[PDB]
Amino acid sequence: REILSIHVGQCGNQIADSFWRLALREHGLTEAGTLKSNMEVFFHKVRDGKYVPRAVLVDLEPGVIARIEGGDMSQLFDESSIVRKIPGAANNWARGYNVEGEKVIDQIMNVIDSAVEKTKGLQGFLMTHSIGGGSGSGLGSLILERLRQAYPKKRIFTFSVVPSPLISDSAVEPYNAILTLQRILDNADGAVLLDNEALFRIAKAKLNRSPNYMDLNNIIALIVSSVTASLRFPGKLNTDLSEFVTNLVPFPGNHFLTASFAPMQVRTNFPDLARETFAQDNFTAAIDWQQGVYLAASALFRGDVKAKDVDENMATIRKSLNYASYMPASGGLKLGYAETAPEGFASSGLALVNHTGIAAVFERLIAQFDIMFDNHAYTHWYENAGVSRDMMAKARNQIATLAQSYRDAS
Amino acid sequence: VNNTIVVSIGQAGNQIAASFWKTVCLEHGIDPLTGQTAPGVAPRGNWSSFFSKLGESSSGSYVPRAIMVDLEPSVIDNVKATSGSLFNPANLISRTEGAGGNFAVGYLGAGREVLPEVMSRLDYEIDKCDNVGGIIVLHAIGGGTGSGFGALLIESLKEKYGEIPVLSCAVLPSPQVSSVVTEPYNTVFALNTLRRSADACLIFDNEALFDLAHRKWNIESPTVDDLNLLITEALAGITASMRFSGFLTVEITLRELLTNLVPQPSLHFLMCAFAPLTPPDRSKFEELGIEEMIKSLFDNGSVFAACSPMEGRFLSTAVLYRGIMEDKPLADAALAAMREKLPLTYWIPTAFKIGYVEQPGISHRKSMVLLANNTEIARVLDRICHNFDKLWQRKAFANWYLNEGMSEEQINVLRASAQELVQSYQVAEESGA
Amino acid sequence: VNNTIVVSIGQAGNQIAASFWKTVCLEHGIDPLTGQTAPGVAPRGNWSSFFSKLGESSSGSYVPRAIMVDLEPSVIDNVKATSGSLFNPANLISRTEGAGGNFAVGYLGAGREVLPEVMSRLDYEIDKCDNVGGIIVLHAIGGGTGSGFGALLIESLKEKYGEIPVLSCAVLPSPQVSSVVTEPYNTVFALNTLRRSADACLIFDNEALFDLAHRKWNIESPTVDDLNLLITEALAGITASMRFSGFLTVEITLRELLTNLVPQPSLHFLMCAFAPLTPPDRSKFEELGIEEMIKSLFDNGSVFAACSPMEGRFLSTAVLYRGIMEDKPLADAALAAMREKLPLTYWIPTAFKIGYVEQPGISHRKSMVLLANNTEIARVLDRICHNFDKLWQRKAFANWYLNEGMSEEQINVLRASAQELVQSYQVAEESGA
Amino acid sequence: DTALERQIASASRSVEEARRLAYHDPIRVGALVEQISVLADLRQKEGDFRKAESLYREALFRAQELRKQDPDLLTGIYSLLAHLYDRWGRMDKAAEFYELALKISAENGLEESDKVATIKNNLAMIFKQLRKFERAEGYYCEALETFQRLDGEQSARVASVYNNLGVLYYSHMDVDRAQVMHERALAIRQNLHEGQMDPADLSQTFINLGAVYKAAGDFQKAEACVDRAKRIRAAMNG
Ligand SMILES: Nc1nc2c(ncn2[C@@H]2O[C@H](COP(=O)(O)OP(=O)(O)O)[C@@H](O)[C@H]2O)c(=O)[nH]1
Ligand SMILES: Nc1nc2c(ncn2[C@@H]2O[C@H](COP(=O)(O)OP(=O)(O)O)[C@@H](O)[C@H]2O)c(=O)[nH]1
Ligand SMILES: Nc1nc2c(ncn2[C@@H]2O[C@H](COP(=O)(O)OP(=O)(O)O)[C@@H](O)[C@H]2O)c(=O)[nH]1
Repeated sequence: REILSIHVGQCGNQIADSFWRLALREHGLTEAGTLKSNMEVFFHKVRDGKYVPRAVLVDLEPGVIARIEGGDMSQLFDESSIVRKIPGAANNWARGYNVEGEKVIDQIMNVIDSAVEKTKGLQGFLMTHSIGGGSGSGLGSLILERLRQAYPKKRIFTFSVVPSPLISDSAVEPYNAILTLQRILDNADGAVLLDNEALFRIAKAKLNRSPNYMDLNNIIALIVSSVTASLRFPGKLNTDLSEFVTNLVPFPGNHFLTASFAPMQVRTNFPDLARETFAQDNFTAAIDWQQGVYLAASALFRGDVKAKDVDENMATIRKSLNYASYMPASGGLKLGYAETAPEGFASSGLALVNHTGIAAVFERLIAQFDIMFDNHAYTHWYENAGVSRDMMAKARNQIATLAQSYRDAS
Repeated sequence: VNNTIVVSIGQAGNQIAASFWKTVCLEHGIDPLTGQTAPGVAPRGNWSSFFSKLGESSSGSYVPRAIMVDLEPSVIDNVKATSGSLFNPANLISRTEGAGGNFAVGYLGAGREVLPEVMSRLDYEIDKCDNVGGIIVLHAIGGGTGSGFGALLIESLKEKYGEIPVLSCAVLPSPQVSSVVTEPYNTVFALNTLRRSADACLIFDNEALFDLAHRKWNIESPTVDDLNLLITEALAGITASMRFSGFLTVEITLRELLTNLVPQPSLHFLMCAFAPLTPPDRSKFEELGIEEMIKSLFDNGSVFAACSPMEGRFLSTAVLYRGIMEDKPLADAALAAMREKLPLTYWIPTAFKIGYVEQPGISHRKSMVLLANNTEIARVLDRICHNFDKLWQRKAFANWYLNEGMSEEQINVLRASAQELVQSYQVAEESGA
Repeated sequence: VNNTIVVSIGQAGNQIAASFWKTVCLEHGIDPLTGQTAPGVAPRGNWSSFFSKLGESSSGSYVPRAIMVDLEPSVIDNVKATSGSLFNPANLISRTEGAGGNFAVGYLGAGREVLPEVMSRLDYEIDKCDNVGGIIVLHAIGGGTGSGFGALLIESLKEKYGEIPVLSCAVLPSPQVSSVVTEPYNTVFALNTLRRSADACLIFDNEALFDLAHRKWNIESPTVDDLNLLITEALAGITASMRFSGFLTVEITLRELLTNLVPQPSLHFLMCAFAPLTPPDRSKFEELGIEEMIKSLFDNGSVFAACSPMEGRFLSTAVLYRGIMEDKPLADAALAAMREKLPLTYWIPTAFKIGYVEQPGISHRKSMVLLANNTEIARVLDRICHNFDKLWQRKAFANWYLNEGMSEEQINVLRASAQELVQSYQVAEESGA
Repeated sequence: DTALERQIASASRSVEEARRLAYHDPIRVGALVEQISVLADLRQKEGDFRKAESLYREALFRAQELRKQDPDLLTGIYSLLAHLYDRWGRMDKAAEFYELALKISAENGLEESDKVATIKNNLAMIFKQLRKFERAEGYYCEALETFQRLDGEQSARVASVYNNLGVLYYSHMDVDRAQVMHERALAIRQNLHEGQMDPADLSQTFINLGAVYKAAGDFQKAEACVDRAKRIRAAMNG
């Protein structure tokens, strides 16, 4: 039960600066990698003191890791657990998947394979990226293929960051989602879709300070950790990564999860954390609500959360929630616990929610794809770099199926 | 890091690049008159995007990846007097005769003579690069050298390499008065190249660059020392994502910039704008926030172009913030109002490629740069297409183009190839309406 | 915290405030020539009483809550040359013509012109304040601007707001020689305002401020650089309770100061004194203890006033200690001797409002400031009332007051309104005897 | 152990949380008000009106201390105190506090706001109880126009003011105008089926039309209305 991690793209590697500074805090390690709990999950025990993490910092535009391995964290990561190559998967899926992807994918896999042959209980892949760019979404789409083709019986959890519904942040970005959300739907066993519009808002209510993408990622980096902290801080109701596919993914397409965190050393009395965990504004996606009923919610409550309270709290929450008609009365919500909170908090909460609202994220990214693909509106950057319109409309016909697969799941 | 060559053709391109490498060297903490940095200490930012390590003593000169090409000697000899040992003087190529508003001297003539020597120095730069991912050719689209050899060089470089972006940061003819008598000729002869064999042609216009230094930088007579600083601060703004690896710097390569800004292969003429246009007199309590710089980005008299930008359709937009930002959600939400205010083109649902660079500008602390691929940029070239036709119904000047090797059949092709350019936004305006 | 605006009217008020914000910025560890603090570190004390956060980078400038108003341009242009980017230059209002000893130019004239612009900047400051609880107008009671517009502004500010103290820290005419020929006029025209529409008028006198820098700061010729530092160190002493939240700092607001010092609405002309008046030559072994500073507070030649303080009745007294004190019961027991020594006014049983501020002064470690609301302050204004009458039996100067809009009926009211002021201590002297 | 004591504990914690939040960040006053409204409701239900009043006064003091004055917030807070006074049976004070709310809005921009139209309606109702018909009519008409301009004519809030005017006219025996008002209310209320209007309001309109038609001497249409109200009240058992 030792989870490999992949951090592809500038969006993913910037989470890796947030995640491996929170994974070292929750396991109680210093920034160099030595000892200041199941530490075997994230960290490969190289020596008696030093714990090198099981992360590939796979990246094009090698200035992101120059921030990481320049300042304070060069001693932590192993440099045979990385790739840095120019050019930079030029916010272009076909650069990241085909042009500058095939240059690195032999090095990516043989660094993954040199990190999973050191294991001794490999279970998962917390592959962290965005579906927006060209490195996180292009090479992230390529790794998901090659990793499922190499490990077809291991759970591959994709921790994506959706393009914002607010504005673009990249011009060709609705192309890069559907070219990636295809390969997530085909290979990954469950994806957590996160949204920088919700990551702005929830961090805006968190801090008395206007956020930045280091502060946004600490919401993600807890969600990346809280999913896999019933796997390493065991407690009661041990929820491994195999139970986020059997419990939360009803149909073979509906595996795009909307995760919240609460509280947003911070203590919380916990009849209100469950009201904070399943707040509609605390879910980290712009999912639909007035035309949205859930499929399967989760609740990983970590720290000083005793299980008697959820018979009164969570049964009250699930009455307040909206599930599909084919989910039972008090059922439909799995639970879990950890015996150790994150450092800085005293009782946390997570909620992977599989919901029809995430199809509104899909319907946005198809309605943007609908105008933009038929008018060839950035298509020649894919065509002149390997990927034709046949390969791109076929990416739409799965996501248009997937946006229908939640509307079939109501 | 992604290396990038700044080729400087013509007098108008060199005098930008005279001031461009003044800026970029000062931006990296390098002396712009010696090429050497401060003694012992590394240059700030990522120097190797534009520069090269000359001498491994850590105090020696850093030669910029820049070839300065002009057929007149007086322009680069002005640069050699005002750069010292900064440039590589094997790259500072000059000739004697000049071109003089004749496209067919820079293209097929004295520029043909320098082309085995110019390309033998791009090959020197590119082989010296780690992996070069853009070539920023600075010229004008008005003269005989910058529009002549710039049309030659770019067609001699994508023909040779082809897997590299050519951002022709170029200066259009001002419509208020023509600085060359054959200036609506020489544009259309370069609009063959800058449409076909350049991946993007970043325009600038000397009328708008006068107004943005007179009304905005509050001086009486804006000289070409200050036209080549409005352009420079924009060219040192679009290349701050290329040169800086900072806190949360969105590292935008040229290809990474042009995939967001060239929608289909005939729509890559990009305008530009800069914010704040606060004068350098330290207007500290009048320094503009991010909610109001974007209000000053998109004024009609705020782009570096003769056209009126909000009177036509912004097809692809790339707002490159550069500097100290406190407000990320106040960022991009001002653009959310600007998604509603500005004429966009469905034909594209959304297009705002947003760069952040934490390394601030020299003149400004919170600086913003725009790159709007506008449909109005055919309306600049509608003037040039019309001023060509008034000088072709008469069959203007003389034999001057025709005696050098060009033909009347060829000139009518390049007018059509500029007509194919102007209609290519007219295709994209009403279909984008 | 209780914000407080320092409005600076006239040349005499500005040149105090030129030196006042030199002090206060140096007192808070802020550069008095840029407005920015030391980089990264917070300013000492509570900055926001007088200042404002301009730029949220923690190293940017702190604009003081200060509007500098004068009808002559040369005074504020001296300040703009000697402040840099410290003040907000929208608050540094100036005109061309000046007033020139004419009350009826600052009050009803060129000062009437600036009044829509001055009050549009007080409204900028007050809306920027958290909750403003005092306005310290610095002027003179001698000139045409400080005594003219200072009489206009204070009657234009309590008329607008009214729920705010106006401590007019003002400079009386020296009786040794008049610096203006119409100076006993201009006081009495301002003693309309500074009695009626100002909550207190802290006086200063240029004769006593010469003697307290010649005999006490042991220099030959005390310039106005050092008159505006004796005043300053007192104005930066009465405002140390407003600006500092320290160990056992008795935080005295202006209203908290004037409730202790204005007994009834026509007895609010306050003198002041400072201790120690040790020169800045580091007389370290001659630094004065608290038992002997109070012996030097209450000398006849120790107050900043032409009158002799111990020759008349101290009506309300406020001794503001400021600095490192070791001795709290040795404090207040020296004043117990001074309850016996000094002429007090039963009519009041006891009045010594005692401020402590642990944050020491710049020039002094153990500094003491006095504010004695004296009955002798009518004897300063008895001179001004007499010098008015000698210049009204003749009906002095000319039409100069009368042509601007004033009337002979109005001028006789304001002489009576200053006669009502002088008798208001003469009411309070013999009844307080 | 009682259900109400449980609701109070929960509402108190939630208020205490919003108080602390506004200690750390003094700007967050709006959220404190919301939490207070729930706790104040509960204190009213148990009859502790002085506690409820104290909560709203606290909200008010926080709003008053904002460096940027928020008149809309103050308007709302005063209207919550007004409503508190109304439920307490302090009818004069309720009118006084709604009037204060309106005065704050009139002095700033907020003449044509959602809150203001609501306040004018509620104030008109107090004036009806004070037996000041002309003042009641005036405010109801103003609330009516504002809701017309803000929402369509086709809205729940417009129909509610129509209804309230209807009852006003009916109570002063202006039967004709009562009829017009209740019919206009009926017209709107029929066209609005979902959770944007409960059916019990529709039954009130028939009930009110019934009394109006009966007063008009049309006993036929009266019984038809009283019938349709009975059908509605019956049909919400299922
Ligand atoms: N949550 C989060 N989102 C980011 C961060 N950096 C960038 N993004 C977003 O991720 C999206 C994709 O950019 P990215 O994948 O980094 O580009 P690429 O690495 O060149 O493929 C953009 O639309 C950004 O808004 C980050 O640090 N955290
Ligand atoms: N921005 C800018 N434009 C210039 C400058 N000098 C010349 N130009 C413009 O460049 C155009 C052509 O001049 P150029 O190409 O230098 O002529 P050539 O040297 O004969 O090719 C003219 O229309 C001028 O308006 C300059 O220093 N800055
Ligand atoms: N303490 C002090 N008093 C001054 C200074 N300059 C002028 N005064 C006094 O201020 C009085 C009036 O001058 P002022 O109001 O500046 O004239 P205005 O500018 O024409 O209104 C004169 O009697 C001077 O004695 C100074 O720098 N410090």
